[PDB]
Formats: sequence, structure tokens, C-alpha cells
Amino acid sequence: GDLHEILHEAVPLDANEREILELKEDAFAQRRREIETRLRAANGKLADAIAKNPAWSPEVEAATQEVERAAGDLQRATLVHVFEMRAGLKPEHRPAYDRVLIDALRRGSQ
Amino acid sequence: GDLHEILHEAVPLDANEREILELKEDAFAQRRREIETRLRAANGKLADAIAKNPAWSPEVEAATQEVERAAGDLQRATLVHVFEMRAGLKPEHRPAYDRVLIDALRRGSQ
Ligand code: NI
Ligand code: NI
Repeated sequence: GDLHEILHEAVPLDANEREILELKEDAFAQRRREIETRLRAANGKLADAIAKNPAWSPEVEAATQEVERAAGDLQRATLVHVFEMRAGLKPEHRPAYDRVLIDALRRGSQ
Repeated sequence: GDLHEILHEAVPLDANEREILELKEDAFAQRRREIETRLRAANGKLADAIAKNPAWSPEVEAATQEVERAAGDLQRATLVHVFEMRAGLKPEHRPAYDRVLIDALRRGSQ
């Protein structure tokens, strides 16, 4: 279900590809961490709101929206980076990458 | 991570609660199935779009938005039903329910 991990594990970068993509990989790792931090905080606000008053409320509406926004940010950032990686591949490596990517997407990997 | 399942498993309904909530449980089961069907179809459209052209595109934008919409529908429907169940509990059972619910939410269960 971890799309990014599935790709790095099944179709790992070659020596030159790894060197070329290192900067983008690192930038994505930091971006993912930041979004995940927001997501955990949103989860906490949702739990907090429900602990206070276990019903839909402005606090629950806001927290649920924050959760969904962070989740969407994560989904999009990951897919953009998946396309980044594809751009950094030797053209001849792209078909295997696509096979893994398409199959994983069909299963709902994100 | 399955909030609904976590609750039914850890704080199962008593005999009378189960009888009273049966209709709502069934309605939710059907609603969940319908949303999941939409989600699987959205995942398929996203895979299809990327199989055709592995880049961001109107098709990828539309599919990703459909995925996020279905996921949001699922999150909200589940939480509304979680509150439905709470309303059907004997008042004295609500605190244990809340303990499980709050702890699970903090971990990002949906
Ligand atoms: Ni990567
Ligand atoms: Ni239920």
C-alpha cells in the first residue's frame, strides 16, 4: 500500500540514477515528514474534539477537514515525486517502472 | 486502523443494543460497500490514466480528485455511524466506547 516504497523496492534505481535522484529523494523525504507531522497533529485534534464532546461539531468538522487536506497533500506529493523519479530514469527502465506503478495504483497504493 | 471494526471488536454491543442497532448497522454496511465500490473505480481510473500517459494530466487530476472525494465520504460516513452507535448504547456503556474511540482516533484509525 506504500506506493513509494513499493517502487524503490521492486524497481530500484541503478547506480547513476540513484546519484542523480539523490537530491530529489531527500527533498521528498523531508516534505513527506512535514505532511505526516501535520496529519498526526490533525488526528490529535480530532481525538481531542471527540474526547471533549463525542458528536459532530465545529471542532470535529475542522479537524476532519484538516485530516483530509493533509492526506490529500500526501497523496499528491507522493505521486508528483513518483513522476520525478520516472523522469530521472534511463528511458529503457521506464517500462518496468510503469508496470509496477500501474499495478500498484489499481490496488489503491498511495 | 479500521475504526469501525476496532469498536465492534473491543466494545461489542450487548444483546439489546445489538437488536436496536441492527437496522443502522445494515444501512451503514451497504453505504460503506457503495463508497468502496466508487473508490475502487476511482483507483482504476487513476491507474488507467497513468497507463495511458504517466504524467499529471486532466485525467490524473480528475481521478485523484475522485479518489480523495470517495475517501472523504468513507471517513465521514464511518464517523457519523460511530456516533450513531454511541446514541444506541446504554448511557453506562458510553465511557468505555469513548475510551476505545479516542485512543483509536489518536492513532489515525478511520
Ligand atoms: Ni523516490
Ligand atoms: Ni457499527
